[PDB]
Amino acid sequence: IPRFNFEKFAGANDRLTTQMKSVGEVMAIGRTQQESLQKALRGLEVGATGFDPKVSLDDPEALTKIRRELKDAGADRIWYIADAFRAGLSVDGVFNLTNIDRWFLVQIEELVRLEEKVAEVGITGLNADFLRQLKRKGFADARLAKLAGVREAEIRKLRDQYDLHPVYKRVDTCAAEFATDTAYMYSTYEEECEANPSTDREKIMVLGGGPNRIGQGIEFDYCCVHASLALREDGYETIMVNCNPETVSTDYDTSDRLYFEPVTLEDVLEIVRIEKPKGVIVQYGGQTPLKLARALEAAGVPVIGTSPDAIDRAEDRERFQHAVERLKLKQPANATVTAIEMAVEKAKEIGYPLVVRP
Amino acid sequence: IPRFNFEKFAGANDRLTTQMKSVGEVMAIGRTQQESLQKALRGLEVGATGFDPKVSLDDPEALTKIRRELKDAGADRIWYIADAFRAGLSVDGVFNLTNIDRWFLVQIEELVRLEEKVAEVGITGLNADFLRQLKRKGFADARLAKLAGVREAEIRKLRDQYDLHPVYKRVDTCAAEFATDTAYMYSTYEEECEANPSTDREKIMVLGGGPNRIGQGIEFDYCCVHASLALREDGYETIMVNCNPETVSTDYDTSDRLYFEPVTLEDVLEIVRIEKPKGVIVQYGGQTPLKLARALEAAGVPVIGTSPDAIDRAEDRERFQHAVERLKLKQPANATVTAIEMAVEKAKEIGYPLVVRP
Amino acid sequence: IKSALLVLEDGTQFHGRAIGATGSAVGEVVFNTSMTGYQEILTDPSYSRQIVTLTYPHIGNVGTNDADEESSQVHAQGLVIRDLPLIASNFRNTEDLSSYLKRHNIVAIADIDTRKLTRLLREKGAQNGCIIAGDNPDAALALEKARAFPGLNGMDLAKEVTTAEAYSWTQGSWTLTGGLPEAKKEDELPFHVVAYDFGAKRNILRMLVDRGCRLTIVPAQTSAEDVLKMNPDGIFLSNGPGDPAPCDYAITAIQKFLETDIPVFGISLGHQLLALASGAKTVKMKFGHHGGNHPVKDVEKNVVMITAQNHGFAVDEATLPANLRVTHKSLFDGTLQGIHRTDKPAFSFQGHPEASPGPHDAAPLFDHFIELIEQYRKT
Amino acid sequence: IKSALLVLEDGTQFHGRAIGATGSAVGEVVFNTSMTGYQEILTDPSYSRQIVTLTYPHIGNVGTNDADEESSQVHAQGLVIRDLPLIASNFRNTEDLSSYLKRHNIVAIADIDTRKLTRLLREKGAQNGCIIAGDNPDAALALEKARAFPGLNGMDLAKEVTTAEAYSWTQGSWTLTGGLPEAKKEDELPFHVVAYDFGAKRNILRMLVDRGCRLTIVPAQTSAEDVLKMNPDGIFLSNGPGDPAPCDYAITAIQKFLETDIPVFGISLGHQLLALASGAKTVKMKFGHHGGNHPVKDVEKNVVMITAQNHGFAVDEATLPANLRVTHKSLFDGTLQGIHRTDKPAFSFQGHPEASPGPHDAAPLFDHFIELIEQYRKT
Ligand SMILES: NC(=O)CC[C@H](N)C(=O)O
Ligand SMILES: NC(=O)CC[C@H](N)C(=O)O
Ligand SMILES: NC(=O)CC[C@H](N)C(=O)O
Ligand SMILES: NC(=O)CC[C@H](N)C(=O)O
Ligand SMILES: [Cl-]
Ligand SMILES: [Cl-]
Ligand SMILES: [K+]
Ligand SMILES: [K+]
Repeated sequence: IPRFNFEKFAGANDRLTTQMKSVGEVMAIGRTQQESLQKALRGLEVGATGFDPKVSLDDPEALTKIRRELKDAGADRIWYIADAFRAGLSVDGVFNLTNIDRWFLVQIEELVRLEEKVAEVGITGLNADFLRQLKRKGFADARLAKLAGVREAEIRKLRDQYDLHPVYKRVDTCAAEFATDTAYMYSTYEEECEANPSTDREKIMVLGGGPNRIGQGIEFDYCCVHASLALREDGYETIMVNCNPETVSTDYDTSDRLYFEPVTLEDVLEIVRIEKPKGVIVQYGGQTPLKLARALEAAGVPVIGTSPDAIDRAEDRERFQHAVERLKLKQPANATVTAIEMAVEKAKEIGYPLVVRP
Repeated sequence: IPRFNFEKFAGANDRLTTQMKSVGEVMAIGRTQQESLQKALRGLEVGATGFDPKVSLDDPEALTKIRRELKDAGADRIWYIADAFRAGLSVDGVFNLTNIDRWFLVQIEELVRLEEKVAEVGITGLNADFLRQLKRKGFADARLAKLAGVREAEIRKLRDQYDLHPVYKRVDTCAAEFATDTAYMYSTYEEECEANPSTDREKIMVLGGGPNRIGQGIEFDYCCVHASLALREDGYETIMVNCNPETVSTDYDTSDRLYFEPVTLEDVLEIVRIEKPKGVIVQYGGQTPLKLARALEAAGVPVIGTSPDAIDRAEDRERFQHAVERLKLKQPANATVTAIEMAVEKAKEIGYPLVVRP
Repeated sequence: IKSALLVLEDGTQFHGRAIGATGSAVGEVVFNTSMTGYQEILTDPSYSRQIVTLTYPHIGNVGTNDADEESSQVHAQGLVIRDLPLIASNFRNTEDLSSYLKRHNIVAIADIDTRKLTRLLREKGAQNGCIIAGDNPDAALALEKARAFPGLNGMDLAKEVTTAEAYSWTQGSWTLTGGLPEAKKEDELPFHVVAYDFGAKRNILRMLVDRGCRLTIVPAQTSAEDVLKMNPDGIFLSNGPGDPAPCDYAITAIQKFLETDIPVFGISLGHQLLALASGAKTVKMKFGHHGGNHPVKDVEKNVVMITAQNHGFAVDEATLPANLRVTHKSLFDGTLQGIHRTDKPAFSFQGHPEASPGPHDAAPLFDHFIELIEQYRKT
Repeated sequence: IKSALLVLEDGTQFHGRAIGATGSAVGEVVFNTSMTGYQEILTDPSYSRQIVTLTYPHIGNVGTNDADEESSQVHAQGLVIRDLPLIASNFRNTEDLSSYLKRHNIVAIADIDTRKLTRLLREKGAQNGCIIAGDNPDAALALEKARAFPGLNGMDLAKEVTTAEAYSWTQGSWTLTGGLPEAKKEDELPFHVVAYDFGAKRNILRMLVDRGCRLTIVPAQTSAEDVLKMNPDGIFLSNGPGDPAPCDYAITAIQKFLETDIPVFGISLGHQLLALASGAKTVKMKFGHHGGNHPVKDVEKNVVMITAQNHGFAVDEATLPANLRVTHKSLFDGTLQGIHRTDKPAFSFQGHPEASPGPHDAAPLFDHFIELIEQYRKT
């Protein structure tokens, strides 16, 4: 799936054409198209957990928007398609609008339908048999959560209960016709696990940033690789976790073990589960891993280097000002305004010109 | 199908609810639902020839209006339902909005799809087989004409060439389990004809007005009945043509032979074709039969009483002004304006107050 | 395109579409006027060797379901309809009509002028016919098959559909809310009825169970002696296909029962069978009675009932023994509809008190039969 | 919920969903790596008595059509896949895969860990197995049937798939534009080739005609003499099921043909027969070669081809008589892939030059056969 950055180009024409406008891309591996597709959506780093809705069901104008989005594709088109199904448009109609092959559309329609069931039955209806069905379709915890009106963790616990966990298969170029010594894997909800973690070495986990976007480039990926190269050289068993197809980080040669997965809490936790690393580095992949640090640590992940809290200390505008204060350092005059008129007053205080951060 | 008159009540809420707002109704009989429904539509006296579109296919805003019309029913909903299928809405989609049984919905959609084929193959693709299938589905020549992009007479020409005509079945209360001596019939595209017109008498046909509307009520029906009763008493074989279920005219006792049919040129020519009446009265059922007079006469129908042309003479503003003139009678000052400023000037001429007739 | 063809003995042809299994079907052709209940009708063993034409154009509107099966299979030889709906639309449906037919291997044809066919059968009387469904339907072959059909007159079909071995029946009627009940326990049924299976409809059995009878379904050929040995509270003669006439075994046995004081009640074929054993004669009707809107007068009370009819033969009222009193007549044609032995606890109805499908107006027929039973146990 | 289950000899189970016919299937379980060409594979006679497991998860994406049929029917004992797609989306599709399977009455299951099975077969070797599709698949029973299976080793399958009588083939290959061409008049085709149907794939025949050959398909057990009477331009030995070793009739025949000057060409099974006839030995592979990505080297030219493969037995390179030169070899495992008689106009290939499905990379092998014929006729 291509990654775009249209919000950074307000004046720009955001429709898709023959001239590229995407800034990056993500990749996913699935035992099925549905699984593969949903995995990619959740690894896209756009705040999606899968087929999250774009327009409301009670919106009178909704079919108009959806139609436009479908006829003249934008980067959101994939979401608008599921929305088309929810709103009662038919596979054929969507096809006439998008020209996307029905083979694909029907699968999305299925997903929307299951989605509907979930919603209806709530968490209660999430029996092991069903949940497992949903998992095999690529559904993310966080997605089911939303539907069922629960915390993503609730779904996760639920899985732990049913002992519902994915399995890892490997890439080998030959559909298993031949044995591999390489450790290039992807998660799926199947039977046999091919992970076979070593009990041997001390393992160090490196979390990549996913698809590149403006502000989150190769620079972070450069870092991640270097972590791998270094520690491995040092003798650690290095485990890379990334889903960016373009980079050196997703080259099987770069690490001992490579997990080509969505850099999400869910997916990572699953790997940690069986891997049980010595440490996990989340400070090199940019914003993606960073935003995960807190949750990971809480879930019991052995986060090495600068603590998540420490990180938060810096990042938090307030936690920071405090520290700056403490160190008796120079900071530009700031103020946290809630109302307009508040600002204008507070502004008069601080002094123009001003830097307005949301 | 109920008949409404919202156009006459500008400020009125035109949404259908528990309080009746209809001013009349039409009825139709067919060997199938599709046939039955389509016949009713073209006999509704609203200018419909079947499922005529209400919104254009290239209107980006179409789905929004369509959605509204389905969710909150007005008098036009039946037509919006086909437009929905035309626009890519599924049967389920339409069901969720209208709550009209799928059993009916799937039947409308089928008609649409067939309409799509006709549009596609044009009059050339209208072979005898396909055209028969169409007629069996209740399609009016007028509707087929429009899709094919030809005049209605062209479709009718075609039928005469294929010898594609309807047969008449009789109503008998008992699914043909017993014989009947009554002649209460309806057209359908089947095999056996039960018309069995007499060769015996001099026939007089009387055309009703279809469903009643404001300005076209019972008064006209009353006139229609009287004609039948009178000429029948005088010794003629009286034929009544109408499809208003509420009336005495569609009472099998009122005439020797009753054809409960749409009072259209198509429907009426077919009956004349086999009845070969002596005379046809078009002057007693109001606007409906009056508007047919010319076409009927030209198709070779023995219209009796005041001629089509004479009527025309009187209805036509121009021809009339001319007669009045000729007779040296008094008529209010009049003008035929085309533009605004033109009328201001002409108004000046004529004098205020003014009566502006579209 | 899926062709199908229906040809009558007289040469009349009807060209349509195949909606069921591929092949050929031959039998006597009939028309039923029931606007509802097609599944029940198709699963009526009484229709064995008959080709069923439905006068109501749209057949399959509600699809099908188990509870609507009047027997373990589709007995009709073929189905002839005007229109097969695009979809089944009913909460009760479990499989669409066409699918169901294919499942039961039934040759069926749609899209033909069933009204023309009906009017023909009415005017000219029953006729054997053959439906052929396949790639290229051979009209001359169909006409051959139809003309060769031996015909229903004098054909015993009851022995053809009956059960091989006797068995018990203790299951009651269906309910909207609960569906089809669990079979009762033997100790939960006061009476024990022995019912002759001449191709009995499930509803008859269920209804009897509804009234407190536990049943013992016996093969058509079962001797009176064997029955009598079971100590029946009552003896019931089920409905079924063909001519009642040639069913010697039944008549014989019935006569035996008629020597006793055991209450006997029969429905349709059973009515016929009863009348035969009583020395009355049975005739083959021109076209029969097939529908659910047939008025029957109870001549005693002078009340009318709307009934479900499904019969091609009738009891000649003009040959009725003095020991056989008339109890009901058709208001449609004046034909015999009910009789009671003036000297014995035995009575019968030409119609289907059990309906399914059809009006419930005649069910009280059952109550009388209970009466007799109660009284008989008194003694 | 329509269960289906697959049990292997070793007792390894696979729970799935039924996508084909109801019932059970038994045979040798194999895995094929083709990501396209499912229909063609299924209708490959060489798969008789074999249960086919496809590595590519989505099987049926393009539905089915007649033109992709390699024989008159589906020869594979059963079908094991990861996912059956909701729909078929191909302009060439005439019938969905599930329907198709049902039509051909094939027991097939989906939704199983096809990867786990593959690794098993690759690691442990082929295994007989059984599929059971039904209301409540019996594991034990499936295991029983599974273990009971006789085993392909030593099993002559060629005699089971061959044609009853002999016949003429004059049809060429498909074209996107033209589809399947009408059959060529006999006077059109330059050479006459006699081909032994050991369960010959249509494409081979078609590709021969394509090269100017009129064909006479002859029953497997056909005698050399009978053949030589036809005065063949060349003799062709098709592909086919089971062990080539038990095929006594053919071997003998071929040997006869080998005294002559007639050019001889065999493919796959035919290649094994030609090698036995020459004095070599065959062997049953651990799991064999089933896929369309197999690299084979023309050792003479030192070039590689991506070839279609379907074979579980092989010609042991080590037992090769000297009159038998090595032409090709597998780049995957080093196994024998082609030979040429040093003394006769006789050669064979282990892979499928006719492909279908798979790379056309090996087509030129045919050309050589032609060369032999053209030269023969020169004499
Ligand atoms: N997953 C693994 O550790 C692979 C083990 C072994 N080499 C195989 O190919 O099966
Ligand atoms: N249409 C008719 O004239 C029918 C005449 C005849 N009585 C019948 O009912 O068949
Ligand atoms: N419906 C029945 O039980 C039997 C009717 C009888 N077979 C007849 O055709 O007259
Ligand atoms: N495909 C063929 O022609 C050869 C197959 C052969 N029966 C084998 O398993 O080796
Ligand atoms: Cl017909
Ligand atoms: Cl499995
Ligand atoms: K027809
Ligand atoms: K499974």
